Amino acid sequence: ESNKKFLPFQQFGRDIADTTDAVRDPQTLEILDITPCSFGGVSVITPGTNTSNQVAVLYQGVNCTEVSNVFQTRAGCLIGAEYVNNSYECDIPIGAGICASYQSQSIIAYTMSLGAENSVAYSNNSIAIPTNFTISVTTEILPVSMTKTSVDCTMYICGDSTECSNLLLQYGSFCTQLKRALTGIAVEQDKNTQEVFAQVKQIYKTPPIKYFGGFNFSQILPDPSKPSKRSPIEDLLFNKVT
Amino acid sequence: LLQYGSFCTQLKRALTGIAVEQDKNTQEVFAQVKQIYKTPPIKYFGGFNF
Amino acid sequence: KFNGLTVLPPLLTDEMIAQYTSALLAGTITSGWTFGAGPALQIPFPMQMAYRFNGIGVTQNVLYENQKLIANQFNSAIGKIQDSLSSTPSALGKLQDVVNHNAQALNTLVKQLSSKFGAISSVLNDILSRLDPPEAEVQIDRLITGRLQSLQTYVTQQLIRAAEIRASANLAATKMSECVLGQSKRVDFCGKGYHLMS
Amino acid sequence: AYRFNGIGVTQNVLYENQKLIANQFNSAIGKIQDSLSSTPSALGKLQDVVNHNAQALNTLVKQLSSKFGAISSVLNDILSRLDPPEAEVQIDRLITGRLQSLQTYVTQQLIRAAEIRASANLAATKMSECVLGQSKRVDFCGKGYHLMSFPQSAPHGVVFLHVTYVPAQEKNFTTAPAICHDGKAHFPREGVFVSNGTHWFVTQRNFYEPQIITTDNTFVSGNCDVVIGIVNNTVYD
Ligand SMILES: *[C@@H]1O[C@H](CO)[C@@H](O[C@@H]2O[C@H](CO)[C@@H](O)[C@H](O)[C@H]2NC(C)=O)[C@H](O)[C@H]1NC(C)=O
Ligand SMILES: *[C@@H]1O[C@H](CO)[C@@H](O[C@@H]2O[C@H](CO)[C@@H](O)[C@H](O)[C@H]2NC(C)=O)[C@H](O)[C@H]1NC(C)=O
Ligand SMILES: *[C@@H]1O[C@H](CO)[C@@H](O[C@@H]2O[C@H](CO)[C@@H](O)[C@H](O)[C@H]2NC(C)=O)[C@H](O)[C@H]1NC(C)=O
Ligand SMILES: *[C@@H]1O[C@H](CO)[C@@H](O)[C@H](O)[C@H]1NC(C)=O
Ligand SMILES: *[C@@H]1O[C@H](CO)[C@@H](O)[C@H](O)[C@H]1NC(C)=O
Ligand SMILES: *[C@@H]1O[C@H](CO)[C@@H](O)[C@H](O)[C@H]1NC(C)=O
Ligand SMILES: *[C@@H]1O[C@H](CO)[C@@H](O)[C@H](O)[C@H]1NC(C)=O
Ligand SMILES: *[C@@H]1O[C@H](CO)[C@@H](O)[C@H](O)[C@H]1NC(C)=O
Ligand SMILES: *[C@@H]1O[C@H](CO)[C@@H](O)[C@H](O)[C@H]1NC(C)=O
Repeated sequence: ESNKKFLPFQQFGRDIADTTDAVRDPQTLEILDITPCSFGGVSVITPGTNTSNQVAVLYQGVNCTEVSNVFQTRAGCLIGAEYVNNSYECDIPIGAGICASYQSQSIIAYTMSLGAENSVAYSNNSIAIPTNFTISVTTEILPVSMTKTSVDCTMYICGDSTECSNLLLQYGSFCTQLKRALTGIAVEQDKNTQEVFAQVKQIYKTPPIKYFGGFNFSQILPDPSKPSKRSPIEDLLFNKVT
Repeated sequence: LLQYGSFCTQLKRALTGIAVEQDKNTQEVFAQVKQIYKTPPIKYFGGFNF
Repeated sequence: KFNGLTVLPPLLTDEMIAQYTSALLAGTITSGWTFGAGPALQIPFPMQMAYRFNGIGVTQNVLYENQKLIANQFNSAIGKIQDSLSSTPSALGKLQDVVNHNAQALNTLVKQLSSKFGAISSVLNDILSRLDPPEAEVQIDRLITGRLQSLQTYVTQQLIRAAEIRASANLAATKMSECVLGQSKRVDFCGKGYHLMS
Repeated sequence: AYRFNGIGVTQNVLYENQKLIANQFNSAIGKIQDSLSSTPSALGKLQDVVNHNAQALNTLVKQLSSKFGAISSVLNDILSRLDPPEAEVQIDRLITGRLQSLQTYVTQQLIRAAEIRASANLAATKMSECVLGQSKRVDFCGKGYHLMSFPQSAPHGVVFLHVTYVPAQEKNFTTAPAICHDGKAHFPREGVFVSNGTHWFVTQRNFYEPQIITTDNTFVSGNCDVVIGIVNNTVYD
């Protein structure tokens, strides 16, 4: 039923988006508001295939009434996951601070935990001083370059046919900009590599005798035995990436 | 529309990647430490007011 | 709106971020810079203030003989911040431009559905119920070709904006790592003057 | 020793603990390999690029066999079956579709190149600062107090091994801002005053090594009235 004060000379009704949301009765004198039928998106939450075969279903942006019991979250309706009381690290993110995990074994939804609580004592005249150290080594991985490609418009858009090539001339020069952009990218890749790696003006050589005060650098220096002359870590990195 | 090619899956993929990156940005910025420190119950930091 | 478009909620709520900020504040208040490179070590606040004063080239007796004056100046400077933020109308303009642009793009995308692009009508049902299939194919093809370009343009604009947002996020993360977790010597990186705290 | 002196630790700390530091470094270098060996997700960034490229190319090829609102996706059949004056429409439709696909691919590659370049610039800056020198910026070259770094190569990328220093085994102590003696105040030159309960010493701020208090380690600079919390104790001359 209509709630707005319809002016007694109009028939239809529209909104900011210009969509019909009011129709005058053809047989009586009344206006009816039209609302779209409920719809939403469906998401599937599953662990690895070779660990189980159960799943959970999330209906996005809808209440559970419009559809291991049901559950209502700020992101929508969850079916197939059992709510718990604890809090762990997030395993499969779902929505506003709600995660799901696999743990008999079932699928449990919970609230993620930020971290372990701590409270350092503070006072007006106290200090803490360390008495020992630890040497730590960590890794950082960064991409530097990309694959360099080139294309041919005539061979791609048309095959060996000549009618297609003749008709292609009516489109102007829409096939010379592409080559320019691809060539620019290809040159930029080499520029990136040269900027990153070419930092030394001379090639240095390590002394044949390797005794650096007790330190051992054998795992990072090049290995003469291998034909490629690469360190074991470099060889492992090259083998790991396909 | 079915016979217009795969012009729609590659539209969903970009938006999904954008959403994932947007969710990763806040974790990169704020989640630096992994311990939740708490202030002492009595607040007197040498006269400074916080 | 809401005829094919959905807005997803962020993974982190508005309270977890506040908890993270409170943890950072407590760590930098009760431990100095030591909590960002190992176990947190306690230290009185005036002593770490003396350390920070020594870090910029001023001896400790300057602070230790001027504690109350510095505390009063800090208190007044902190107090003026709320009035400075409230009085200035367009202070948080950068955080509002994001919302404005994200609303404008969606509004334009929604409004684009009322364009004929060349056809008898811009409504599928009328075309289907008015004409024969041989012409309905042409009309539907025209409408599809009209809408696909709008979708592609929206996607491209979103990607271009996301790149800049990511760059800003990286800058903010670097600033949090450098200015907050420790002192800085880079000029004008953290404020105008000789950096003390953040 | 020079690198140790660059973070606030004296040289005698290293010179009297050479074997322990060398053993720790060797153990870490030996253990680093298994971290890369397992958890293959670690080299995600170096892999996605490859995957992405392949995916893109595949899609483009798979876009060739599409009607694009025509009778057939093969030029020869369109030419033979329909007379040339009408086949122009179908040929034009196919041309437009393929041109659109090529433009989309080119734009996507152009967008990706900028992010790749930004990553390369960051890597170049890291190589300039962490490797060829010592860095004071927090959390830039590792996690902790930076000592050194080592580069390695990888398919379409670089790997940095950061060697840093981390304190451990802390202990509690009582401190005073200054020391009163003969009506004069004394402040530490570098370090901090610490009391074990009965006596008073002056130490560094990153390694417990107490020393007796002497006018060599302190400067007077003032009187014994302004400072708050000053305690009084004798000073050896
Ligand atoms: C500082 O830490 C080192 C390393 O943990 C300690 O050296 C260890 O001492 C124990 C006790 O005999 C040995 O079992 C270990 O083998 C030693 N580690 C190494 C790598 O050799 C050292 O004792 C600690 N010093 C202080 C003062 O706490
Ligand atoms: C430096 O480290 C390497 C790597 O561990 C040492 O090489 C090891 O030598 C022992 C001695 O026979 C072998 O049992 C190991 O298998 C070797 N390791 C590897 C990975 O092959 C090398 O000996 C160390 N340098 C010194 C001077 O001891
Ligand atoms: C820190 O500053 C706040 C803000 O001025 C102080 O809170 C004020 O306290 C006085 C005295 O009780 C009240 O009259 C004000 O109304 C308070 N301000 C507000 C905004 O509530 C607080 O007392 C200060 N801290 C200390 C230790 O004095
Ligand atoms: C439950 O669904 C109805 C739809 O009929 C909706 O109006 C209501 O807001 C939903 N409940 C909650 C708590 O959101
Ligand atoms: C915790 O458990 C109680 C039952 O003891 C339940 O009522 C409550 O909803 C649970 N809270 C959470 C957050 O799971
Ligand atoms: C430390 O000294 C200050 C100085 O008055 C005092 O306010 C505070 O309560 C003291 N700390 C404790 C734990 O008593
Ligand atoms: C220092 O004292 C606090 C409380 O007084 C205690 O929790 C902490 O463990 C002490 N530190 C050490 C190294 O024992
Ligand atoms: C404190 O240091 C003094 C200095 O000689 C020493 O005599 C005393 O035994 C020490 N006490 C403790 C508990 O370490
Ligand atoms: C030494 O300090 C104490 C306070 O701890 C004070 O009572 C005493 O008067 C001081 N000594 C002299 C000679 O003033």
